[PDB]
Amino acid sequence: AVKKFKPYTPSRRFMTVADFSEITKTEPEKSLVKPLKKTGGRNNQGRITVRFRGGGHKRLYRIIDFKRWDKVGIPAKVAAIEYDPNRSARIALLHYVDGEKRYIIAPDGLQVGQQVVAGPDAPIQVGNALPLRFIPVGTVVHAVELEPKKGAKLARAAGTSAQIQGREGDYVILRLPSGELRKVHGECYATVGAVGNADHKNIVLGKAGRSRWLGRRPHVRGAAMNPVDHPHGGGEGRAPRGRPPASPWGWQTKGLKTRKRRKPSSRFIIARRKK
Amino acid sequence: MKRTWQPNRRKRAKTHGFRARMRTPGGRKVLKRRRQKGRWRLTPAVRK
RNA sequence: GCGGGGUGGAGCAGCCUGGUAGCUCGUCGGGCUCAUAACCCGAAGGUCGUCGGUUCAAAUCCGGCCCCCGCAACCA
RNA sequence: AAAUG
RNA sequence: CCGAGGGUAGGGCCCGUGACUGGGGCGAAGUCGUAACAAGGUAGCUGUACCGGAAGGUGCGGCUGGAU
RNA sequence: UGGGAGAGGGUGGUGGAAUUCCCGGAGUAGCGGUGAAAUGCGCAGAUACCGGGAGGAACGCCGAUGGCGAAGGCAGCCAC
RNA sequence: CGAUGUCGGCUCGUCGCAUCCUGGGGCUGAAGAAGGUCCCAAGGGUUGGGCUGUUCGCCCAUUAAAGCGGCACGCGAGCUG
RNA sequence: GAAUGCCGGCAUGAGUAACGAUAAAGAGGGUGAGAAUCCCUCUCGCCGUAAGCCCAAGGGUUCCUACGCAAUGGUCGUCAGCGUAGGGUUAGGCGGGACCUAAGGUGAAGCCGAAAGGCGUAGCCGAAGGGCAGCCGGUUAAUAUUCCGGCCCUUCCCGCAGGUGCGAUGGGGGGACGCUCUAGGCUAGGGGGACCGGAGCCAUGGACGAGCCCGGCCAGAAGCGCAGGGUGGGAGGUAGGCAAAUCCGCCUCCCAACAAGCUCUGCGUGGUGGGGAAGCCCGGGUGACAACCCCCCGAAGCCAGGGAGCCAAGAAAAGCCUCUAAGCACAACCUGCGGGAACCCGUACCGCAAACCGACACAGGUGGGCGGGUGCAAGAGCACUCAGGCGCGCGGGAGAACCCUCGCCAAGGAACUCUGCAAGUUGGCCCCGUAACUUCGGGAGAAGGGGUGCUCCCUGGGGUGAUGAGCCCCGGGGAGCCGCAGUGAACAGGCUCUGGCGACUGUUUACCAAAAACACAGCUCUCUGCGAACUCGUAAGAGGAGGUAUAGGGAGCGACGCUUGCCCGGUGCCGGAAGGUCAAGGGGAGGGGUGCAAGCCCCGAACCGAAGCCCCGGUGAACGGCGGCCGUAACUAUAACGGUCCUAAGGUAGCGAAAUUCCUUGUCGGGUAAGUUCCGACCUGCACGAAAAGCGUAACGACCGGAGCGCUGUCUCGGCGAGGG
RNA sequence: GAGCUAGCCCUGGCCAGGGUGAAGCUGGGGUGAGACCCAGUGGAGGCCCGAACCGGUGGGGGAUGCAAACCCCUCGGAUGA
RNA sequence: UGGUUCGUGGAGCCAUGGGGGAAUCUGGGCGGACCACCGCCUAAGGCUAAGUACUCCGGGUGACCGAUAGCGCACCAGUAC
Ligand SMILES: [Mg+2]
Ligand SMILES: [Mg+2]
Ligand SMILES: [Mg+2]
Ligand SMILES: [Mg+2]
Ligand SMILES: [Mg+2]
Ligand SMILES: [Mg+2]
Ligand SMILES: [Mg+2]
Ligand SMILES: [Mg+2]
Ligand SMILES: [Mg+2]
Ligand SMILES: [Mg+2]
Ligand SMILES: [Mg+2]
Ligand SMILES: [Mg+2]
Ligand SMILES: [Mg+2]
Ligand SMILES: [Mg+2]
Ligand SMILES: [Mg+2]
Ligand SMILES: [Mg+2]
Ligand SMILES: [Mg+2]
Ligand SMILES: [Mg+2]
Ligand SMILES: [Mg+2]
Ligand SMILES: [Mg+2]
Ligand SMILES: [Mg+2]
Ligand SMILES: [Mg+2]
Ligand SMILES: [Mg+2]
Ligand SMILES: [Mg+2]
Ligand SMILES: [Mg+2]
Ligand SMILES: [Mg+2]
Ligand SMILES: [Mg+2]
Ligand SMILES: [Mg+2]
Ligand SMILES: [Mg+2]
Ligand SMILES: [Mg+2]
Ligand SMILES: [Mg+2]
Ligand SMILES: [Mg+2]
Ligand SMILES: [Mg+2]
Ligand SMILES: [Mg+2]
Ligand SMILES: [Mg+2]
Ligand SMILES: [Mg+2]
Ligand SMILES: [Mg+2]
Ligand SMILES: [Mg+2]
Ligand SMILES: [Mg+2]
Ligand SMILES: [Mg+2]
Ligand SMILES: [Mg+2]
Ligand SMILES: [Mg+2]
Ligand SMILES: [Mg+2]
Ligand SMILES: [Mg+2]
Ligand SMILES: [Mg+2]
Ligand SMILES: [Mg+2]
Ligand SMILES: [Mg+2]
Ligand SMILES: [Mg+2]
Ligand SMILES: [Mg+2]
Ligand SMILES: [Mg+2]
Ligand SMILES: [Mg+2]
Ligand SMILES: [Mg+2]
Ligand SMILES: [Mg+2]
Ligand SMILES: [Mg+2]
Ligand SMILES: [Mg+2]
Ligand SMILES: [Mg+2]
Ligand SMILES: [Mg+2]
Ligand SMILES: [Mg+2]
Ligand SMILES: [Mg+2]
Ligand SMILES: [Mg+2]
Ligand SMILES: [Mg+2]
Ligand SMILES: [Mg+2]
Ligand SMILES: [Mg+2]
Ligand SMILES: [Mg+2]
Ligand SMILES: [Mg+2]
Ligand SMILES: [Mg+2]
Ligand SMILES: [Mg+2]
Ligand SMILES: [Mg+2]
Ligand SMILES: [Mg+2]
Ligand SMILES: [Mg+2]
Ligand SMILES: [Mg+2]
Ligand SMILES: [Mg+2]
Ligand SMILES: [Mg+2]
Ligand SMILES: [Mg+2]
Ligand SMILES: [Mg+2]
Ligand SMILES: [Mg+2]
Ligand SMILES: [Mg+2]
Ligand SMILES: [Mg+2]
Ligand SMILES: [Mg+2]
Ligand SMILES: [Mg+2]
Ligand SMILES: [Mg+2]
Ligand SMILES: [Mg+2]
Ligand SMILES: [Mg+2]
Ligand SMILES: [Mg+2]
Ligand SMILES: [Mg+2]
Ligand SMILES: [Mg+2]
Ligand SMILES: [Mg+2]
Ligand SMILES: [Mg+2]
Ligand SMILES: [Mg+2]
Ligand SMILES: [Mg+2]
Ligand SMILES: [Mg+2]
Ligand SMILES: [Mg+2]
Ligand SMILES: [Mg+2]
Ligand SMILES: [Mg+2]
Ligand SMILES: [Mg+2]
Ligand SMILES: [Mg+2]
Ligand SMILES: [Mg+2]
Ligand SMILES: [Mg+2]
Ligand SMILES: [Mg+2]
Ligand SMILES: [Mg+2]
Ligand SMILES: [Mg+2]
Ligand SMILES: [Mg+2]
Ligand SMILES: [Mg+2]
Ligand SMILES: [Mg+2]
Ligand SMILES: [Mg+2]
Ligand SMILES: [Mg+2]
Ligand SMILES: [Mg+2]
Ligand SMILES: [Mg+2]
Ligand SMILES: [Mg+2]
Ligand SMILES: [Mg+2]
Ligand SMILES: [Mg+2]
Ligand SMILES: [Mg+2]
Ligand SMILES: [Mg+2]
Ligand SMILES: [Mg+2]
Ligand SMILES: [Mg+2]
Ligand SMILES: [Mg+2]
Ligand SMILES: [Mg+2]
Ligand SMILES: [Mg+2]
Ligand SMILES: [Mg+2]
Ligand SMILES: [Mg+2]
Ligand SMILES: [Mg+2]
Ligand SMILES: [Mg+2]
Ligand SMILES: [Mg+2]
Ligand SMILES: [Mg+2]
Ligand SMILES: [Mg+2]
Ligand SMILES: [Mg+2]
Ligand SMILES: [Mg+2]
Ligand SMILES: [Mg+2]
Ligand SMILES: [Mg+2]
Ligand SMILES: [Mg+2]
Ligand SMILES: [Mg+2]
Ligand SMILES: [Mg+2]
Ligand SMILES: [Mg+2]
Ligand SMILES: [Mg+2]
Ligand SMILES: [Mg+2]
Ligand SMILES: [Mg+2]
Ligand SMILES: [Mg+2]
Ligand SMILES: [Mg+2]
Ligand SMILES: [Mg+2]
Ligand SMILES: [Mg+2]
Ligand SMILES: [Mg+2]
Ligand SMILES: [Mg+2]
Ligand SMILES: [Mg+2]
Ligand SMILES: [Mg+2]
Ligand SMILES: [Mg+2]
Ligand SMILES: [Mg+2]
Ligand SMILES: [Mg+2]
Ligand SMILES: [Mg+2]
Ligand SMILES: [Mg+2]
Ligand SMILES: [Mg+2]
Ligand SMILES: [Mg+2]
Ligand SMILES: [Mg+2]
Ligand SMILES: [Mg+2]
Ligand SMILES: [Mg+2]
Ligand SMILES: [Mg+2]
Ligand SMILES: [Mg+2]
Ligand SMILES: [Mg+2]
Ligand SMILES: [Mg+2]
Ligand SMILES: [Mg+2]
Ligand SMILES: [Mg+2]
Ligand SMILES: [Mg+2]
Ligand SMILES: [Mg+2]
Ligand SMILES: [Mg+2]
Ligand SMILES: [Mg+2]
Ligand SMILES: [Mg+2]
Ligand SMILES: [Mg+2]
Ligand SMILES: [Mg+2]
Ligand SMILES: [Mg+2]
Ligand SMILES: [Mg+2]
Ligand SMILES: [Mg+2]
Ligand SMILES: [Mg+2]
Ligand SMILES: [Mg+2]
Ligand SMILES: [Mg+2]
Ligand SMILES: [Mg+2]
Ligand SMILES: [Mg+2]
Ligand SMILES: [Mg+2]
Ligand SMILES: [Mg+2]
Ligand SMILES: [Mg+2]
Ligand SMILES: [Mg+2]
Ligand SMILES: [Mg+2]
Ligand SMILES: [Mg+2]
Ligand SMILES: [Mg+2]
Ligand SMILES: [Mg+2]
Ligand SMILES: [Mg+2]
Ligand SMILES: [Mg+2]
Ligand SMILES: [Mg+2]
Ligand SMILES: [Mg+2]
Ligand SMILES: [Mg+2]
Ligand SMILES: [Mg+2]
Ligand SMILES: [Mg+2]
Ligand SMILES: [Mg+2]
Ligand SMILES: [Mg+2]
Repeated sequence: AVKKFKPYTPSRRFMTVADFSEITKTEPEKSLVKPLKKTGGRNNQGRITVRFRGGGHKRLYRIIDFKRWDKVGIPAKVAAIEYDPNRSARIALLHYVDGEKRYIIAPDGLQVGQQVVAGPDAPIQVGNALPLRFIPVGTVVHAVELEPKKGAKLARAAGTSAQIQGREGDYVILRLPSGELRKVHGECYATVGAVGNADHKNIVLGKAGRSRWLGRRPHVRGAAMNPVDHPHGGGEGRAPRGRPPASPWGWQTKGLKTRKRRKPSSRFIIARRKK
Repeated sequence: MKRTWQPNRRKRAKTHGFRARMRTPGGRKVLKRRRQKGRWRLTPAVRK
């Protein structure tokens, strides 16, 4: 549901922005926010560990409840849907009958003013969270705990989702957004449905400005450097690579598998990612 | 043209100051070297 | 200046490791067809650019000359 | 399999 | 004041013209293929699409103006 | 007004046969293909045969010279 | 080589003669006009433009003629770059 | 005697360059041994979004007074930021601290490291952020919101009265926030006034005037008034805010909802307290019992935490309020009054500069506030000018060449030249009018014209007010006057046609290149399933990310349009429980040393033995590569066809003497009087070619070429004039 | 040694004036209902002209300079990377 | 692996990160692979003066210098700058 702009400035020709339709509240909840310290890609040492980051617009971090097994069997009314600059997903404010208020990621189709609840006996209804072993096979799901009681780690980005393909032993088998098939323990909680704001990938930035507003500093090619700086550097005039395309550090960047082999999670992965 | 020296009394004291020298084995050695030579001021002065 | 090449009519093997020149097309003769090509059966034709040398013996190994491509000609 | 006059 | 007209500037249509180029028309016996009329020897044609020295071949779908 | 038929259309849901791929069992000298071969495949264990799984596409018989729509077109099954 | 600034142009000249003009001649297949070739002769003169960084050259319009060369491929403690 | 030797000293250049902006000087009168340079006065010039005034940073006595000139000052010097001596900086309310936190720093706990040390939650430090109580006037040679005068205000201690469940480092609220535009109502400030106050003045032809000139305010407690901000009230239930809890949150009922009320500011008024000129007279005194009013313009500031809109989604803690817990309710808190208390450091002066950063009294650099009046459309622009501040610390003469900077030119108008380099032309507002092409916005201020001053008459509308006048802001029509010229001076685009490149605004070699290079959205590959991959670090630990495949790292290409063909033989990567190879180790056939011997010690085959390599496959938007010779058409010329050797496979589309073409100024056409450049074609591409992308593309460009018009001292071709040398 | 320079983090400040006129909203037309068309309000933008402020395109001067990178004319961005 | 003259050398001895892991005298280590003989010494706990090293400090003495030497400083020096 993306909006465009007439090309009255050359950078405005192709720009696109989200409709912001489902957003019902212009400001967050004071009690649930805290300061997001901008790292600038630099660590405690001061060194840059990730290049070309920083300079983005100032943001206030919004605390999210990635553990709904916290408050089992206590329902809540969907209070509002807000905009979070800290992730690709919209979020929804919850007013529990318990009085406590919490944010969760806003799944697709979640309409304001409805009941949501978490528990092994919670109904199969968009927004409700259950352990995996108690969710019907095949249903879409998201906000999946990778391991029990360690916080939802999977399917949090805008429009993402995870499917249930079967059960084996205590574990259940999922199809993650990447296509990978992995045994996940049944006691891992997960929120049913698909993440909202699915049109996020159709956003056309438009100009270099929006790269900076988000905190993405200009990224400079390797071939545009000198020998000391990058392997591709140097050369009289323009020049092709002349070696297997390599990261600034030497390891190749064309189909080099990086995952550690003897990783114990290998036992629990069924299918490497597709495509 | 803007030249290399733009004095700041807070900076000169936090950088070359006496309490700064004591905090590193290098700076401690800095003081020991200057006392053995017998300099009249171990630290740059600043009025604060 | 440096490298490769020249052999039936055309395009290439043989030259490295001397003694014996071969592959495809083509040409010629005869077959099938009404006739041509295609196709089948036969056949002829090369003294290896040239000259000199070595050797019992040179397409072949070594020299000089002609021609044929190809590479180089940078710092000023 | 299989062209042309 | 108007005003033939003259000058300046930018537009519109038409005619002629032009290195080069595109196909097209015709022009007794040039070259290379044989796609169509027999089931033309892969049924023909068509719209569309990609490819091929050339006619044309193939894919999807449609027609019978297709024979047995 | 009361009734009848029908692949007429749109959405959602759903069934089995079959093809390929993966996992398991069993098993061995070829499979596949054509006018006849060859490329491909196969002891690194294929074809053929059993069990399990994933995924897409199309709906056998019924079915027709049949029906519906203005036309192009429309065919598993349930519902709105 | 503890430095002799390197093309071309502008500016400013000056010299040499194997002379392009102008002057004085011999021969001529010199009728005249006009040329050809050679001899003497350097006093003075020797245009403007197009293109190219160009020297050179080509071309336009003239001309009495549009000469060749030396002076660190004259001349950067004079310039351009 | 040499080492472009070391140290020191004195020459040479040379009385030559220079005396640090071309904003400018003259005269008179003082003092003194001495004066263009010090002081006083008059005359003249200069800045005036400053070259004026107030802060902050930095500097450290340079401020003021007296006495002095050897040196310092680019000359002189009586002068001075210099020398000597004395004097000078006053705070509960301004700033900082005894309050709070942010990045960050430190760091009980805890983790890590040969040592030194490195991390790390709470805590603590850390400000130009939050919070916090003072305004006006006077005075000193020098300080003042600090002393003094008037009118206000805070906290702490004690005492007293009244009120209430009091009590916190623990709970909750609040503090609490972005960018753009913006309503209303005020204030700052400014303009005018025939109204009020005023010393005077009549000039030189006129004016005794509704004339000229000066001035016509500042602060202010309670109360009042105008304008805004903020907040709903009660009852019941309660499992949440890590104890509790009436507070908060959630649910239900009742009343109120642009309101009202209650509460906080801002402005006006306000007892009362100060200020108060020109001019004249010697910083003071008068003027003066000074007056102190009316109208208009009006903020970017105040009400403020206002309102709307948008995407990139916009600090924390404390003060403050409330809630309760131990405790304690003889208390304690709150409100009010009375009486006492109120500490440390900074205050001078410079502060766009001669006192700071540049070695100098340096034409450079330095953040924040005020920054007046008129006119020009406007404005912090330009020009003139107020208050205020300077003429830049060598002058005086002469009137050559030459350089700098500026002004003018006959006729010609790019002939100059690598190139119109430079200098001209154009120039602001109004109205008419404006092409290809295009991504429909654009191109476009395209181009190119006309108007523009002043006076008289008529007339519309808005603001203020009241509806009128007055003042103010926008225009409309008619008739006329002057000059060469009407945005009359200063500030202010030359334009058009056509190519190459890069899409675009942007970025860089501070200090010779701003570009065609980088970046950029956008495309594609590839990696990573979370304690991610990658990165920094020995580690701990961080970053990634309090992110989760619509996310994150890496590589190339670089909007968008139309597209991106063939080769996997070699290299790289991905896949491949077979085989081959393979070290340690296992293994110990078989030997050896020595002992009389039990024994001790060493060597040691086959066979078992990972990754890696060979080997089988896959892979191009992975590294890379994409043929030669020969024949042939009813003229010739050329080959759509054919022949042959080779390759892993032989360059497809599109373009092409190009940012690439050696031969080259290829050939033909255009443009020109003439065109080695430019433009269009041709193609035998020495040696373009498809993501080191290929061909195009509207718009954009201080990029690089070619052309024309306009105008010119660039030139023929030079001449005069001005100023600083 | 980051008091110059480069990048980032925390916290404050600055950008006169003018011009162009996107979406949206209201109205009207239209339609079966729509899309859409027109006038008005509206005030978007790595938009335009142009001071401050940040730059350093072209030329000239300066070259033992005022200056170890300056001065004059000219020129770019100037609500955004 | 390190030390020793010992750089894998026939490489012991001393020390030791990893692994396996005894004995109490008839036990144990060394005599340069290893064996036997013959000898030496008793590991895995600790302390121990004097003889030796240096010269900020005090003194004595120089075929040591004499203000560009001699300490950088004879003097108000680790100062001015
Ligand atoms: Mg640090
Ligand atoms: Mg580096
Ligand atoms: Mg490298
Ligand atoms: Mg390279
Ligand atoms: Mg390069
Ligand atoms: Mg190259
Ligand atoms: Mg790696
Ligand atoms: Mg310095
Ligand atoms: Mg600074
Ligand atoms: Mg400071
Ligand atoms: Mg002392
Ligand atoms: Mg020969
Ligand atoms: Mg012979
Ligand atoms: Mg034929
Ligand atoms: Mg007329
Ligand atoms: Mg006319
Ligand atoms: Mg085909
Ligand atoms: Mg009916
Ligand atoms: Mg199987
Ligand atoms: Mg096979
Ligand atoms: Mg087999
Ligand atoms: Mg019908
Ligand atoms: Mg010399
Ligand atoms: Mg030289
Ligand atoms: Mg002579
Ligand atoms: Mg002669
Ligand atoms: Mg001659
Ligand atoms: Mg003559
Ligand atoms: Mg003659
Ligand atoms: Mg030439
Ligand atoms: Mg000439
Ligand atoms: Mg000459
Ligand atoms: Mg020469
Ligand atoms: Mg050059
Ligand atoms: Mg130049
Ligand atoms: Mg000597
Ligand atoms: Mg010298
Ligand atoms: Mg010398
Ligand atoms: Mg003299
Ligand atoms: Mg001289
Ligand atoms: Mg002189
Ligand atoms: Mg002089
Ligand atoms: Mg001047
Ligand atoms: Mg005087
Ligand atoms: Mg003077
Ligand atoms: Mg100070
Ligand atoms: Mg005095
Ligand atoms: Mg003096
Ligand atoms: Mg003094
Ligand atoms: Mg006070
Ligand atoms: Mg105290
Ligand atoms: Mg604190
Ligand atoms: Mg500790
Ligand atoms: Mg420590
Ligand atoms: Mg630390
Ligand atoms: Mg503050
Ligand atoms: Mg204060
Ligand atoms: Mg003062
Ligand atoms: Mg005062
Ligand atoms: Mg007082
Ligand atoms: Mg109680
Ligand atoms: Mg209480
Ligand atoms: Mg709190
Ligand atoms: Mg207002
Ligand atoms: Mg005014
Ligand atoms: Mg007034
Ligand atoms: Mg007045
Ligand atoms: Mg009066
Ligand atoms: Mg008179
Ligand atoms: Mg006056
Ligand atoms: Mg008042
Ligand atoms: Mg109110
Ligand atoms: Mg209520
Ligand atoms: Mg209650
Ligand atoms: Mg409760
Ligand atoms: Mg509780
Ligand atoms: Mg309650
Ligand atoms: Mg209450
Ligand atoms: Mg008031
Ligand atoms: Mg009086
Ligand atoms: Mg009087
Ligand atoms: Mg008003
Ligand atoms: Mg402001
Ligand atoms: Mg405000
Ligand atoms: Mg607001
Ligand atoms: Mg915090
Ligand atoms: Mg605290
Ligand atoms: Mg109690
Ligand atoms: Mg002061
Ligand atoms: Mg300045
Ligand atoms: Mg200032
Ligand atoms: Mg001064
Ligand atoms: Mg001066
Ligand atoms: Mg200065
Ligand atoms: Mg100075
Ligand atoms: Mg103003
Ligand atoms: Mg003004
Ligand atoms: Mg004005
Ligand atoms: Mg006027
Ligand atoms: Mg000005
Ligand atoms: Mg004045
Ligand atoms: Mg001043
Ligand atoms: Mg002065
Ligand atoms: Mg004149
Ligand atoms: Mg002239
Ligand atoms: Mg003229
Ligand atoms: Mg002209
Ligand atoms: Mg010329
Ligand atoms: Mg040009
Ligand atoms: Mg040039
Ligand atoms: Mg120019
Ligand atoms: Mg046109
Ligand atoms: Mg238009
Ligand atoms: Mg115009
Ligand atoms: Mg006039
Ligand atoms: Mg082109
Ligand atoms: Mg070109
Ligand atoms: Mg660009
Ligand atoms: Mg540079
Ligand atoms: Mg990108
Ligand atoms: Mg994709
Ligand atoms: Mg590491
Ligand atoms: Mg780690
Ligand atoms: Mg982490
Ligand atoms: Mg990515
Ligand atoms: Mg590129
Ligand atoms: Mg490109
Ligand atoms: Mg490709
Ligand atoms: Mg390959
Ligand atoms: Mg390969
Ligand atoms: Mg592999
Ligand atoms: Mg072994
Ligand atoms: Mg024996
Ligand atoms: Mg292996
Ligand atoms: Mg290759
Ligand atoms: Mg022929
Ligand atoms: Mg081609
Ligand atoms: Mg090629
Ligand atoms: Mg193609
Ligand atoms: Mg190119
Ligand atoms: Mg031509
Ligand atoms: Mg022509
Ligand atoms: Mg021309
Ligand atoms: Mg050129
Ligand atoms: Mg050619
Ligand atoms: Mg290329
Ligand atoms: Mg290439
Ligand atoms: Mg490529
Ligand atoms: Mg192109
Ligand atoms: Mg392109
Ligand atoms: Mg296009
Ligand atoms: Mg273009
Ligand atoms: Mg630009
Ligand atoms: Mg141009
Ligand atoms: Mg001139
Ligand atoms: Mg002159
Ligand atoms: Mg003069
Ligand atoms: Mg450090
Ligand atoms: Mg910095
Ligand atoms: Mg300002
Ligand atoms: Mg504005
Ligand atoms: Mg503006
Ligand atoms: Mg405005
Ligand atoms: Mg406007
Ligand atoms: Mg306009
Ligand atoms: Mg609106
Ligand atoms: Mg409407
Ligand atoms: Mg509109
Ligand atoms: Mg408007
Ligand atoms: Mg401009
Ligand atoms: Mg601008
Ligand atoms: Mg600056
Ligand atoms: Mg820069
Ligand atoms: Mg410049
Ligand atoms: Mg220059
Ligand atoms: Mg210089
Ligand atoms: Mg400018
Ligand atoms: Mg622009
Ligand atoms: Mg910004
Ligand atoms: Mg060793
Ligand atoms: Mg060795
Ligand atoms: Mg040895
Ligand atoms: Mg050893
Ligand atoms: Mg023992
Ligand atoms: Mg012992
Ligand atoms: Mg000694
Ligand atoms: Mg001694
Ligand atoms: Mg002596
Ligand atoms: Mg003596
Ligand atoms: Mg000495
Ligand atoms: Mg002496
Ligand atoms: Mg001496």
